[PDB]
This record gives sequence, C-alpha cells and structure tokens, in this order.
Amino acid sequence: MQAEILLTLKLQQKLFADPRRISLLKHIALSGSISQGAKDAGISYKSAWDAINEMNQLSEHILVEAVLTRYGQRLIQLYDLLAQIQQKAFDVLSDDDALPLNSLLAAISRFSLQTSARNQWFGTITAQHVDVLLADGKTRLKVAITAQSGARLGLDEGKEVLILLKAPWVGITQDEAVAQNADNQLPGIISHIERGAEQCEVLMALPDGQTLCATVPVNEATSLQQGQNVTAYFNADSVIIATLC
Amino acid sequence: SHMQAEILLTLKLQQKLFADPRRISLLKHIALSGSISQGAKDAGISYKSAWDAINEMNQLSEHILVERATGAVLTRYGQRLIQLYDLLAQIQQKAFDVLSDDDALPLNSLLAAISRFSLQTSARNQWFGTITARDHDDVQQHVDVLLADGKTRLKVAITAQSGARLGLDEGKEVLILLKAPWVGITQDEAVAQNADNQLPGIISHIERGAEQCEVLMALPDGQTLCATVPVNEATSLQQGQNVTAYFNADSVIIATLC
Ligand code: NI
Repeated sequence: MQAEILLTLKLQQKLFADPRRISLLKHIALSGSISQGAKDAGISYKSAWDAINEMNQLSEHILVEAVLTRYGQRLIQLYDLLAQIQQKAFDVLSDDDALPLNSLLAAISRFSLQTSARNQWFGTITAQHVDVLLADGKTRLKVAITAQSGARLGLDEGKEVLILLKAPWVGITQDEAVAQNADNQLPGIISHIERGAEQCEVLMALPDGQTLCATVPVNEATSLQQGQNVTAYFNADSVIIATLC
Repeated sequence: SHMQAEILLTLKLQQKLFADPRRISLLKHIALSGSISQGAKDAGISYKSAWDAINEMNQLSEHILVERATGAVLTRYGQRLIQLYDLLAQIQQKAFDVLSDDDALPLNSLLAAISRFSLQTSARNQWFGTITARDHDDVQQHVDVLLADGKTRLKVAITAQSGARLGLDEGKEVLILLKAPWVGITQDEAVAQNADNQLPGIISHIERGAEQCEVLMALPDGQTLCATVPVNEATSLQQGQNVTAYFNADSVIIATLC
C-alpha cells in the first residue's frame, strides 16, 4: 500500500517549513543559486526570497549563505529522518496482532537493534542493584546499578529490559563452592566446547531454552566435557542493562 | 532552550490524504465526547464532513476507526492511529529541539534518534559513530569507529563473524556502549599510551564520593564521555584539567540496527 508522511512546521503561529520550502532548499543546494533553485522548485524568484527571509526570521538562524548553512542542511536532515522512518511507522500502524502501541521508537527498535554482546537476553524488573526475571520466566539476575541510573532507565516493576553480557565476562565452574559465592549463577549443560591456544568457547544450554556463551582461559577448561552440567557465574556489575522508552 | 515548533503531519495512503491535523482532532474529540455529532462540533467541523472523513479513513486503511458503543467509541485501530500520529509528531518536535540546540550527530539518522530520544543503558557511555576503513592492511579482530566529527577514531574488538552478522561495513552507524568504571582518566600520557584507545579532553565536570569519583569530559565531537575512577586515584583531578581517557578495545559493546 503506497503510504507517505508530509510534515509542516510552524513557529510563532506562522509557517516555517513545509515540503515546498524544503524542496526549495534542496534545489538551492543542488543548483548553487536561489533563482535557479526557485525555478527548479517550481516557485517564483520573489516567493523563493520571501520564504528564505521568513525562515531566517522565524528561526533566528540564517539558512542560505549560494549554499545552505549547517542549520539549513540539518533542517533538511530533520525532514529526511521522517522519510527514513515512515514505512516502519506505517508497518507498526497496520500490525493487527500487536499489543497497544506504547513507544514508536521502542517498537521500531525492538527487533532491529542488535549488539556485539554474544549474550543478549530480555527480562523484566521484578521486585545497590535491581533484580531481573528473564523471559522464559524462571531465571532471576541481579544487576548492579545506582538508584539514579535506574531512574534514568525507567526501572519500574515490570519494565522490559535488554540484558547484555560479553562471553569473556562469564565464568564457568563445576564446583558449587565456587559458584555459590558469585553474584549470579546460571546452571546449565555444556553443549559445545571449542578449545583454541589461549581461549576456550563454552556454549551452555540453559534449562529453559536459550544458549549461554562463555569464553574462558584454556587452562581453566581442561577438565570440562560436553554433556556435563556446570554453572556460569558473573558479577552483578558485569551486566549492562538497557531500556527503550 | 527556547522555541517549540508546532508539528503538523499529514499521513497519505494510496496517494490520498488519510489523516491530517483536522482528522486526528476529529477522532480525539469523538473519543472525548462519546459521539460523532458532539465530537464534530467540538472539533469545529460539520457533521457531514465528519462522516465523510471517517468513511474515507475507513476505506483507505481497510479498518473501522469508529463504531457504535455496545454512542460512538474509537476501535483499537482508531486508538492506534491516534497514538502513532501523536508519537510521530513528538519525535519531530524533539528533532526540532535538536536542530535548535545543535549537536554533532546527523539529524537524519534513525539510530541517532533512537540513541537521543529512546535508548538508555547502565553503561553511561553511549556514543554515536560510524564503521570506518580498518587503519591497517593487516586484518585484526577489531573494527575501527569514527565519532561524529568524522575524525576521532576508536577500536572495538569483535570477530569477523559477529562483525558480518551485524553488517559492520564502512559507513555502518553504531553506538559504542562502554561502562564508566572501565574508562581510565589520566594526566600521564604514557599511562594511557599503553591502552588500545586514548581520547584527549578537558574535565567538564567532577563529582567525588567515598569510593568513586565520576568524571565527565567533552569528546572532540561534543559527545560526552563519563568515567568512574577510584577516589584514591582521582585526588589530583579538577575541572578544566587537560586529560586523556583510555580503555580497552574489548571493553566495548557495539549496538547497531539490522
Ligand atoms: Ni584497526
């Protein structure tokens, strides 16, 4: 379904920007002149001046110096942003199976935003740190974070969070006495071990479905076997937690 | 920081005008009033143009926006259209404030909009940048990142595989998520000269606490670096002090859209 968005900006109750003025600016950038610009954009020369002069006055910047100033370019960038996201916005709107729309930036960023952390899990703030319940419903974590960063992330009971944990920040132990003194403990079964000259990648099947990745010094992985039940452990302050609002 | 823009959006579907200010305003007054006719009158539009608008919006969207109360109410879709419109308008208003205030991120970038307006993380550093050419002919397991001045360079560790999957080719936009306690702050160049990454600067703000001192410095592109250093190790620091921030390449997590 063809779909588009048109934007008009008004300042002080008057007309500041509208597609025809943005097209005037872009034809000005292209042509290197106001008169050629107006012609390409389809308006009179005097009307191109009236628009540029009104824009300058209402915004209190200078938009055209012919070249555009920085302020002028970024005004076009603000239009280009809208045009970058419209099709995502229309797809969010037409999504008959979605729950109610809370945050359009969070909706368009839930499934596209990816990270380089090999462990990337979803959770909710359950009731200096916060506790997080993972999405398969049983696993709890403790995440070190001040009351104030918690406030800046919007950490309320139930807020969805993204939890990030590099593989080399994860310890792997077969000793319950080591694991029990860790902040976070995730029992699981080793499903793959890959031994290199300095490092060993461990993948572990967590009881509830996802696969945890740890990267440990090889000499610490010597007795480990695929099939074996072990415990992954990490400090509360190793985890990065993110929210989208 | 002054002057809020008034945002006027028009959505068009199938080459036709679908929703504009007047139509969204009609649907909110319908929701507020409980009826088409009181809602059209509150929105300042006649009864007939009100139903002409709703019949059109239904036909274009392939949904029903308004239905008789089981009195008129918005359906799920009528509510979703108003929500999406108003969130969209709010994103253009915040973008306008960015234009007015300035910053060095591109204002056309979606990742930069997410970073400014939606994403927050516990790491405290969340810098915008772009994948740039490796800075050595030899392949190493790291990407190079330029900050928004297109000049200040960082290295981040990652494998070719996770780099590939994330689409990390020249020009890809990423965020650098770097915990504050993993950032050093030094007045001694040699100390920092031993780390993968050094970012010179000036302390723009210092806060001291019993165990940790928080330091804030402007990166050369305007973005803000935050570091948390042991108060033992921060006793000689002060605002305006010229400083170098330093960190390992494997301390970073890269975020990017895929
Ligand atoms: Ni490099």
